[PDB]
Amino acid sequence: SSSFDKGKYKKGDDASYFEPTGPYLMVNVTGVDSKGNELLSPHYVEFPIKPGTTLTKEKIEYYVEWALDATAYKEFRVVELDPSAKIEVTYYDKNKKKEETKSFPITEKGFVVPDLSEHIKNPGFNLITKVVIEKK
Repeated sequence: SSSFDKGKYKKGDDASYFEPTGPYLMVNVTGVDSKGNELLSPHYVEFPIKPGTTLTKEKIEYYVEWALDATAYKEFRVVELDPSAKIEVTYYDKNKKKEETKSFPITEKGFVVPDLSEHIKNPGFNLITKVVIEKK
């Protein structure tokens, strides 16, 4: 209908925390009414990371839209999408760097997905955008 048909599945690979396990790239939305009354929870679609895609507003806007549409796409139209989209990459190296939810926003024509520094195995790139959904 609108709010998925998997529900926080992330393909099976639920690498929450506990040591450097393995990376992921989790593509959904914080789909709210307008303010923050969550119609649908994210974390149902997830792809294994392959750096190359242009990590910018252009390919964040429609990218998350295609992910949720590849689950529902029945009652979904969108009033508006927020320009200040965000990526909450969380890197769980319990050795040196440690859990840091780096909630960087976005730029129009910034940059491609960068390399994972040195002191980390498992970045948790959370491609999650707050949007104002129209449920048709």
